[PDB]
Amino acid sequence: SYELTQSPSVSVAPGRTARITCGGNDIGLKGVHWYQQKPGQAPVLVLYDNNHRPSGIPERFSGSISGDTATLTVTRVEADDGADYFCQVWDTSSGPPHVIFGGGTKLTVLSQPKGAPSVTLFPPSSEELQANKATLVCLISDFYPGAVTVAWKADSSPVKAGVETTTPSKQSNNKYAASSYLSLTPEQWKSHRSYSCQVTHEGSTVEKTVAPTE
Amino acid sequence: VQLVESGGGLIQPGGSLRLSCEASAFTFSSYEMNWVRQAPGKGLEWVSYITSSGSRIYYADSVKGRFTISRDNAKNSLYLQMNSLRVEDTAVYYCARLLDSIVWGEGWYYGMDVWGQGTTVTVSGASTKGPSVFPLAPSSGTAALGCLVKDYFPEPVTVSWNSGALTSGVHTFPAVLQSSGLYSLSSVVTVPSSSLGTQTYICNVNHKPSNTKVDKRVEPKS
Amino acid sequence: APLHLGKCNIAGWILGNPECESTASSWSYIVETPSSDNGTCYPGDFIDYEELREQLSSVSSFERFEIFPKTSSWPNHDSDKGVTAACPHAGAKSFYKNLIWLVKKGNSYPKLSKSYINDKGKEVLVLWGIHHPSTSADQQSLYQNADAYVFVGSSRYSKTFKPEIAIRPKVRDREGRMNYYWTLVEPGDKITFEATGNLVVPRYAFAMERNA
Repeated sequence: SYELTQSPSVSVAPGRTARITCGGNDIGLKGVHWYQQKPGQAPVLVLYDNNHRPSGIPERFSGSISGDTATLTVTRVEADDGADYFCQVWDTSSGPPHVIFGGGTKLTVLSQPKGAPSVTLFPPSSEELQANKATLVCLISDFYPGAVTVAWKADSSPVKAGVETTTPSKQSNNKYAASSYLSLTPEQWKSHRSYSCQVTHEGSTVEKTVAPTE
Repeated sequence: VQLVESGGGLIQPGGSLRLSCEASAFTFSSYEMNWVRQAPGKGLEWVSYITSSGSRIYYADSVKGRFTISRDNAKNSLYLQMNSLRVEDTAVYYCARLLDSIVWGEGWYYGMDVWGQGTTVTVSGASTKGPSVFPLAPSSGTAALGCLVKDYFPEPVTVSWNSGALTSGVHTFPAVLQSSGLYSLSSVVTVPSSSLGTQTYICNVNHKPSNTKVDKRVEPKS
Repeated sequence: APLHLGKCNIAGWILGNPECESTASSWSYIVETPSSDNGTCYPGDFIDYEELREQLSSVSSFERFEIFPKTSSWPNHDSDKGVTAACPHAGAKSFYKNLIWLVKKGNSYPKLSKSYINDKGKEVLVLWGIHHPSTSADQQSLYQNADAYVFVGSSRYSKTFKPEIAIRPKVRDREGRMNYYWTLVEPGDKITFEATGNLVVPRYAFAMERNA
C-alpha cells in the first residue's frame, strides 16, 4: 500500500550532473537503496542506507535525504552511466514486512546528435490477405533520442485497438529503432480508404499512408 | 562472488516449477537471501525473502499462498517453489543477497549486494507453433522490403537475408507479444531500387523450438 | 545569565539529542523546555538524572571537548552504523551527537579497552549508555558475542553492566532499551571502558567548574 514515487525519465548531457529523486513517506527513516540496471543486465547496487556507497561504486554516486524525498546524484555523467535506476526501501509500518521498489528512472545521456526517424509503412500482403489475416507494419529506424510515439488512423479517425508497438531498441549505429503493428481483419482493410502511421519524434511528426485501392 | 540460477522456462498456467540459486565464493550460510522479478519490460518487484537461519520468511502479497521460499545452506542453494502459476507471473526472476543481515528490532536495512544473471519464466497457454512468413513487397533509389514473421511461439527467431550474403542495410526488429500469446517480428533490408528487377531477395527464417525453417522470396507487385 | 534550552530538557541537551540547536560557558540556572520523549529519543532509563540536574544547575565554566575522536578511537569496531529512526534529523536517521553507538566490525566484536585521563584543571562530566536488544538475534547482529559485558571504572566509580535482552513495550517504534549513565572525573583521575558489546561510548565530554 506504501508507494515509492519516482520520475520515469531524466535526460542529461555528457559531463553534467543528473539527480534522480525517489519520494516516499518517511523515506530516510527506513533507508533508501539505489540500483543501476543496464539494458539486458542484472541490477547493480550503487547506494544503500541513503548515503552509503558500496565498494567498487565510484565516488561520482552520492545520496541525500531531504525529508520525504531521496535523491541519487551522479556527477560527470558519461554514456556508461546510461541505465535504469530504481530506489528501494523496506516497510514494516504498513502490514507484514514487505519490500517496495520505485517505477525506475531511465537516464538518457544524450551522447549523440539528434536523428530524424526513417519511417516505412507496409500494407498487408496478398499472401496474408489469403490467410484471412491482416497486419499493417510500420517500421521506424535511425532516430535519436530513443523516444518516439506512434498513432494510427483509420481513415482520418484515430485507431487504438489492435495496435502493437515495441519499445525503442538500440541499433549498431548507436541510434534507435522500433516497430508498430496494426492487426485487422481482411474486411476492415478493404472497408476503409486509407490508413495512416503517424510517427512523432522531437516535435516533428512523420506520416506514411497505405491504401487497399492500390 | 557469484550466484548461479536456473530451473526456469515455459510453464502452462496452473503449473509449477522450482527455481534454484547456487552460491560460490562466499559463505552462503551467513547471508540473507531474496527473490526479485521483472516483467518482460516493466520494473523490479520483490517476491520474497528469507533469513540465513531459515527462520523469518516474508512474501509479497501477489505471491502469498502460491510461492514458497526454501534454502539448503548445506548445498549453498536458494529455492523458489512456484505453484499455481499465472500469466502475470511471467518475468525474469533474480536471486540476490543482502549486504549485511537485517536488524529487525533496530530497523536497520541494507541493500542487495550480488545478483544472479537472471532466469526467465514464461507462463503462457500457447503451444509451440512455427511462424507464418509473409513477404513485405517493395513499394513501386534505396527501396525497402522485408519479411513479416507472424504467429510463432516461443522466442526466439533468427532471420537472415540471401542466406547471409546480404547483411548491409539488414535490420531485424524485436518481437512483439500479441494478444493470442503468439509473437511476431519483422526484418527489413534497404537495397538499391535498381537491383529490384535483377537481384533476388530471400529471407531465411529459423525457429528452433519448432524446427521450422522457411525461405520466402520477396519480389515486387504487378 | 541563565540557560535557555529552546525545545529540549537537560537530558536532551546534554546527550546531544538531534532536536537541540545552537554557546554558554557559565549559567546561574537552567530553563528546561519539556518534551514528550523525556529527552531520551531512544527509549531508556536515565540513571541518577535528578543528581545530574542538581549538579548542572550552576556552573562557572563549561568546555565541551572530544574525549574520544570518532575517526581514530574506534578502529576495530564500526562507529558509523549507529543511527536510529527513533532519533531522526533532516528526514534521515541520526543519533545523539555526544555519543557513538558502536557495532561489530565484520562478524566480531573484539574486546574494547579505552582509557581517558583528566589532563584538565577541573572535573570532567562523562556520559555513556548501555544498549539492550529486544531479542538475542539482535544481539548477535549488533555485537556478535552473546556473553557480552561492559565495565566502566575510575577511582570513584566501578560497575559491570550485562545485556538485558527483553522484549519491552513498543515505545518510539523500539522494543529495545538504552540506559544512560554518568560520572565526574577528578582533575587527576582516569576513566576506563571495557566492552565486548552493548556499549554506547562517549564522544564528547564536558569539563566544568561548579558553584553552590
